[PDB]
Amino acid sequence: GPHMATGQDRVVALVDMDCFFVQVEQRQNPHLRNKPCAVVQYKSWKGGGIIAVSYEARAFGVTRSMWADDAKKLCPDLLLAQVRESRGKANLTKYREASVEVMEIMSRFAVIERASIDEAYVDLTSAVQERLQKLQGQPISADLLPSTYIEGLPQGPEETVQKEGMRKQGLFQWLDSLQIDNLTSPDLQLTVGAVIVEEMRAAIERETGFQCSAGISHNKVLAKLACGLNKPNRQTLVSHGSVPQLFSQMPIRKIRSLGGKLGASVIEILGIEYMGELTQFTESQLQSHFGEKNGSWLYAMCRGIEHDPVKPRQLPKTIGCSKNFPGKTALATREQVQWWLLQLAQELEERLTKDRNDNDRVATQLVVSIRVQGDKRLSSLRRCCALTRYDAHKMSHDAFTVIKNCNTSGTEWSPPLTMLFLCATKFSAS
DNA sequence: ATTATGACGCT
DNA sequence: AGCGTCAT
Ligand SMILES: Nc1ncnc2c1ncn2[C@H]1C[C@H](O)[C@@H](COP(=O)(O)NP(=O)(O)OP(=O)(O)O)O1
Ligand SMILES: [Mg+2]
Ligand SMILES: [Mg+2]
Repeated sequence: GPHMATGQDRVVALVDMDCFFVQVEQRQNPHLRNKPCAVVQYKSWKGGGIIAVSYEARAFGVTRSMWADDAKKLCPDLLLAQVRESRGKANLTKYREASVEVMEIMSRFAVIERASIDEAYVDLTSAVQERLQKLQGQPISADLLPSTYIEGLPQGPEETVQKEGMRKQGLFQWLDSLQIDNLTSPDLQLTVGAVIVEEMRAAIERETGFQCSAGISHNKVLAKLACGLNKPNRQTLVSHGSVPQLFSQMPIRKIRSLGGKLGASVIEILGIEYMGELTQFTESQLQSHFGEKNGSWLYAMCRGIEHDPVKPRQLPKTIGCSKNFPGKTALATREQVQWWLLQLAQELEERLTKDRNDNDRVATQLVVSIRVQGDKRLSSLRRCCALTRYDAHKMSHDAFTVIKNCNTSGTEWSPPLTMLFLCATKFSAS
């Protein structure tokens, strides 16, 4: 009892931007603000593919992966913004630069781990300790947490007919219970972490004009889950004590890393649907079905416990460019293949050169991946070679050299390629 | 014809 | 080294 770890050692948050690519386009074009809007790529086929959707547009049922022509059927007044196109492919530079704006603000507060173009984990354990020392015995006011939800509250016994009324009542219950006394209560630490995350979210909105949501908990999985509970423009605190009720009706697929085959297996092999049901199995039983690492992870995670560290990494480990060639457009000639490789290499060269100037590093390996027609896998084949010069002509020529014997017969290229992907990796200081 | 592209585990 | 999974 006295010796059972409860996974309450850290304070971790996950900050994720709300409808991020849309906000980027709305900041730039004020006519799009506060309107049902989506961002699309490649307008020629079915009006383009939607990759981001404003919350006003979601209310009509518009979603990612939907065709714009189809989205317009659900939402006639839907406004659209097109992703920039360069060299015949989508160019996501505008969103990467916007991402940098936000990541640089978050880094001021604590160590972060970039997790995607629009989210990062934050390890607030040290910052909370410092803040706790800064205010001795200072009780925490509700005004310090104007956009925070406490998951699981309010509980027990009219302002609650509306959502802000629920939020405030739950926050009051939580704050009324908190003992400022006792610098080591995990609940107190989370609360101070939440205050700091309000400050962080305020700074991002002030300095970039972008709104975001956040989750604060004791580990990355719970912080990520918490982030999505009250999006948009709100933050949610998930305490250790909230986990049994929260996990009791939480579908297994909603937990990070369980959204694929492993999660399906868990459900299928154990005959359960919710994360909390995992507690009735022993660690050995879970290890026997899903392996040593997965079994141990599951046994601790269904109890709200996870030890994956927030890595101190702001910069991407790899830099890559890819393009799909669906259906009839699959590449069928040598020349075609070489031209598209050159286009990808030119974009890559730009991004690498910038990376070298900004971050004092150079990539040393080039990985080329291709997908052949009829193959469902992301990558049909991967090959690599040395990246010794940031030269687009050398890179595209070397990439062709490494995959040219994949061609069964021809001038002609077969089987046709439905994807080309160039990735620069193995960075070293410069 | 659900795209562009990341991190990282397994062998 | 090369492939498979899970992810936004
Ligand atoms: N499958 C995909 N393919 C291409 N781009 C994608 C993508 N999923 C996301 N993006 C791009 C476009 C997105 O804007 C961005 C962030 O991904 P989220 O955080 O998953 N989604 P958002 O921020 O939009 O809304 P909110 O978080 O409020 O739910 O990455
Ligand atoms: Mg987001
Ligand atoms: Mg995200």
